Amino acid sequence: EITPDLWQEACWIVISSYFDEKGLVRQQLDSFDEFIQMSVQRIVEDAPPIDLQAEAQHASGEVEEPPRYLLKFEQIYLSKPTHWERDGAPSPMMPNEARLRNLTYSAPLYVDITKTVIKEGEEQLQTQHQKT
Amino acid sequence: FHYAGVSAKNVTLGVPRLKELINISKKPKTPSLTVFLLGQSARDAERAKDILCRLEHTTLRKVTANTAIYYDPNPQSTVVAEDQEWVNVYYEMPDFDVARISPWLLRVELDRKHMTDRKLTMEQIAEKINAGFGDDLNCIFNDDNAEKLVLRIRIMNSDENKMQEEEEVVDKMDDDVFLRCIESNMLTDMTL
Amino acid sequence: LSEKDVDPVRTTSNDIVEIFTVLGIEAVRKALERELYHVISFDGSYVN
Amino acid sequence: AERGELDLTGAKQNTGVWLVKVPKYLSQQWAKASGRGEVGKLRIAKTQGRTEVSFTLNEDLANEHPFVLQSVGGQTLTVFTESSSDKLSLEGIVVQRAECRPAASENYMRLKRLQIEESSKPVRLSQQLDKVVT
Amino acid sequence: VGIRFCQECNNMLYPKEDKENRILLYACRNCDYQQEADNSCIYVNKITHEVDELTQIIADVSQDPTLPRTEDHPCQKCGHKEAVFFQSHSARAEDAMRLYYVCTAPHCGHRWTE
Amino acid sequence: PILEFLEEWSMENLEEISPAAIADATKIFVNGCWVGIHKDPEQLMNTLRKLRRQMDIIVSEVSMIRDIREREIRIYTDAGRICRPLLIVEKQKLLLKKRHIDQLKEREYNNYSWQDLVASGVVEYIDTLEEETVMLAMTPDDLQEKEVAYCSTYTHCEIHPSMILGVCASIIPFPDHNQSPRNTYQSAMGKQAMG
Amino acid sequence: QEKMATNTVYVFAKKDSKYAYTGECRSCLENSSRPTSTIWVSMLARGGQGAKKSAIGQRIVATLPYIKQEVPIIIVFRALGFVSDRDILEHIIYDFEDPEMMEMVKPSLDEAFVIQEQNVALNFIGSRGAKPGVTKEKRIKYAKEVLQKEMLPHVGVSDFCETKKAYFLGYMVHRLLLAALGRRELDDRDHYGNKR
Amino acid sequence: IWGIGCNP
Amino acid sequence: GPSSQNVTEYVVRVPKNTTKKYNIMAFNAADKVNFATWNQARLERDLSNKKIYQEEEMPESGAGSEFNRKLREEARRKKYGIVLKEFRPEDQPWLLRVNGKSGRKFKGIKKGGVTENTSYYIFTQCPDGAFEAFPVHNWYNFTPLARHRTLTAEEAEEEWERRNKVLNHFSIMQQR
Ligand SMILES: [Zn+2]
Ligand SMILES: [Zn+2]
Repeated sequence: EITPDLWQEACWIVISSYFDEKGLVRQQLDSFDEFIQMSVQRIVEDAPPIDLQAEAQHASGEVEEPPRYLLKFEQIYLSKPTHWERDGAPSPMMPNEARLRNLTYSAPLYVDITKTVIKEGEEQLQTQHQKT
Repeated sequence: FHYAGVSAKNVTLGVPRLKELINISKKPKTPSLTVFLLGQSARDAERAKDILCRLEHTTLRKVTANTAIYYDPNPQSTVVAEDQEWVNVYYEMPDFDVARISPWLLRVELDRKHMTDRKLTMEQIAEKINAGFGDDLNCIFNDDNAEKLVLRIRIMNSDENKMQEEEEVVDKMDDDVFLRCIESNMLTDMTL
Repeated sequence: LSEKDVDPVRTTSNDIVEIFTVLGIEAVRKALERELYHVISFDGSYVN
Repeated sequence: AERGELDLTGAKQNTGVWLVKVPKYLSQQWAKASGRGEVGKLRIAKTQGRTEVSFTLNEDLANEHPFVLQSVGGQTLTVFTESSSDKLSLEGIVVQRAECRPAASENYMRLKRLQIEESSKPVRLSQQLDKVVT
Repeated sequence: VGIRFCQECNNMLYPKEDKENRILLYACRNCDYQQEADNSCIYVNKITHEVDELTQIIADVSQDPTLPRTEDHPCQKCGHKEAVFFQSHSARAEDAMRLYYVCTAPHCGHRWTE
Repeated sequence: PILEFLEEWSMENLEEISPAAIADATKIFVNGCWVGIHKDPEQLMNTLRKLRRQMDIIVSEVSMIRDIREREIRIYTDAGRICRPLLIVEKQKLLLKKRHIDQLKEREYNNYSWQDLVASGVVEYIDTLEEETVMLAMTPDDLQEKEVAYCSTYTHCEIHPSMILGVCASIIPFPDHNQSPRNTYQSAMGKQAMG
Repeated sequence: QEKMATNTVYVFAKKDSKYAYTGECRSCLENSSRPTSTIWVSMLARGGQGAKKSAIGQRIVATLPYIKQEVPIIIVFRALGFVSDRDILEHIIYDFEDPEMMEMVKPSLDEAFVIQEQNVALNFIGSRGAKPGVTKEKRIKYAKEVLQKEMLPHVGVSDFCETKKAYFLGYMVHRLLLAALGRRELDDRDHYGNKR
Repeated sequence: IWGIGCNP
Repeated sequence: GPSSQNVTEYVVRVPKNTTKKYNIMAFNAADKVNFATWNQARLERDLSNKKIYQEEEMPESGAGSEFNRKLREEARRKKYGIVLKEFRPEDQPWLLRVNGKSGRKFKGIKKGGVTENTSYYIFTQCPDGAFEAFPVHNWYNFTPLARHRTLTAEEAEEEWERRNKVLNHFSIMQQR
């Protein structure tokens, strides 16, 4: 099944397959897709949770009385590119419209945030904010 | 890059040489000197070779095959088997033995190819080393008939005695470290 | 130059600073002319 | 005799122990029940000048593991235990090291791929949202 | 030549001479252990550094696809015809274009220079 | 995944390694971290390459390099490595055969594409560091076929030598018949053409 | 934008620099976070001449990140916790049989023979650190933090990873010594394997 | 592009 | 005899829980560790937090801020950094002192690399004749410290200033 002296056809057939599957600019597109799909979410998760507490508020017995607020970001979501008009009504933004009206082609970025309140009342409440 | 092999020397030419001359740089990239021979030395290649040897810097490191630092408590013991014969000959009528003998020994082997190429002499090297370090170094040299050229060096016999009643406990570099420093200095700056 | 069987008259170094320290300012005038002429005429070009 | 004293009786008796590196599927199978007192049988067959070590998986557990020995002369190993009563003790000195290897070559890679997928489940990725959140 | 590490402190032993006995002793500065030196050589420097590269060559290099191979030079040890041949491949090798042949075939591992 | 597989395939970890044993064994670096040593390098190298060509655990972009003289195996999963696809040669025969080009020729209504070629093991992506360990043939038929012996151990083959050129230099006709600075100048002039 | 490869050991020779051979490694924490921190292991040239300096000859020094002054390498190994000279050389020299490499390591061991305590070495690193150090306790903890995180992050950043860092540092030294001996060729910056 | 003595 | 063809097969037992946890104690071969001289030993968690973490906040903590000044002092110290870490012994290295101070001292450090894909078990002989397997809770590599005179840090700094020690170092060590 070897291909002797038919190689000029075969090599350009395999080259054509390469260029059909993978375009000329595939590197830029693939790298950006990696950014959005993985890197953004990993950057969100890598960031340490936010820990906040009051500075001995009320000057009472203060046995850990100041509440502790803990925020943890999760599950980043991206919408399709969208342009909000002067009316404030969201609408999809076609690329050519962005070119003509000098708009910026951008997509909304949403993160789920979980907020926990620890007031040393023996109860901790973990409210969740969806798609902030 | 596009000079010729006729020059047979590194030569700076073109824009960089123009900059060197224009700026009168203290250090040229390739300092060179053309020496014209006076008389018969120009006519005969061998005499020109003699002048070349006179004009080219030569150090002990260039002519030294290898150096080894040994500890030999007794010169007569001759820890190296090879040096037994000539050490025995030298110590049949020993010189400077009355002062003392330093136990640490520096043994230097000189490549015969380099020695004959520069036309150096074992006695000449011994004299130069003796003059450079005065009496602080005692040198023993083989005859040229010996297949391996060996030079044996020991610390000063007077220094080994210290010739001092107090003797000072400073004990700077002891003798082995001092011998290593001597070896490095000899190799780098002998200027034979 | 001091070494025996080396011609003192014709021996020359390419370094102009050495020529100045050893032979003098006039010698450097001539030596600098020679070196510049060498860099100019290596390609075969001619400058008056 | 003190709290920090180490009971070196195991060292004095020169008790010999064997160290083995075993895979996660085997350990997890053992940990599934972990209380039945039985996980398998270790069979060692010796010949004139060659010895082979093998472990058989329990039939209930499954619903051959050859052992490869390693030289222990390059490093001396001992086993010590910290009792819940704060009485440290030494069990013995390691005299042999072994490794447990899977029998299946290709189909085992399928289980490895399943394990990789299970470990990749906690990994979270950016999610595409069709409609902008209001 | 070789560096000996003391048992007591696991540190380098430096040469030292006992004046009383005129005996060379390798003694650590940190610990008092002293050992008589059999070699009796402190420092050896080979300025020529004419060290054979046959020892340095690894027998594994025979597996390399990129290395040239000759069947012209047979192996001395086993007679295998194939033998990858390569130059010094070493900096500070001075000026040597000698070919350090390595016999192919499993486990022969023979290195010869012609 | 590569680290897990390496642990499976008899790679002793640096922590468990006796310092004396390192001298005689190859060091395995993954993304520039010295994971451990392996006593038998060639078997591991062949297994890693088989896995990559089957695309099981090692992704196609992952590059394995073995420096035989320095006893080091380096595996890079890092981003930004530049790679080019090359045909694979086993023995002295190209792995690409007439059946593959027949499936590719009817690329429509056969759903056979470059990804299928990569998965089949006919082609492979090779970065420069791995290029240093690869014997390549410019033209398959000429160099693979037996002749006066130059190399009998070709491991990869170029798909076509004209692919070394870029986008602008590819529009030059008969580039090999020109002086090199002129091809460079045409690359710049083509960007400024009108169309 | 082209950049030199991270998480790799490259040995170069710089004529102008006092170091005859310099080996650099630029380390990034798996690209997850933090700027890339470069740690250099260099060998001083034998050109410098002195009664002690000529005897020692080439002496290895390391330019740890965020420490202003060059630190002798044996001190870094002791700071990591490997006090014994034999163990340091075990990490640096993989086979003790070869005499030349041990000869190369000997001078640096002699230079650091004053410090034989891990805590003292940590204090010395802190004291010569660029950031000011008020007390010995503070200096020791600060230098320990620098070794744990700033230096060679890719090998490890936490989890008691001193052994891994010691082995990789010893690998850098081993490659530098091989380059000095001439057994390995000096790396080339232009190779596109290095240029991510 | 010619030789070592010529031009590149 | 039977030794040339003996076949031994034993049952394997893995108890769900053991009162004493199992660890690995690894000594380097070059150390030449010998247990014959180990008449007594002391293994305990380290206190190096004395030098770098705790009781280092002794004097400034108990200086005597009170009232609003106490509130401000505590809050100021806390917000200045990120609350200094105190003793959490279970996550600290181990110190071994064999035969008291006279004998050698070793330091064990937990193996940082976790065995997420590996487990280690120990087989011990028992009268019932069945092997028992116990998981390895932790791995420790112990390295000795010489029982020799240690240079003082201040003296070490003074000596290092004279990096060019032309005089013999051994005599310097003897002087100390
Ligand atoms: Zn000692
Ligand atoms: Zn053979």
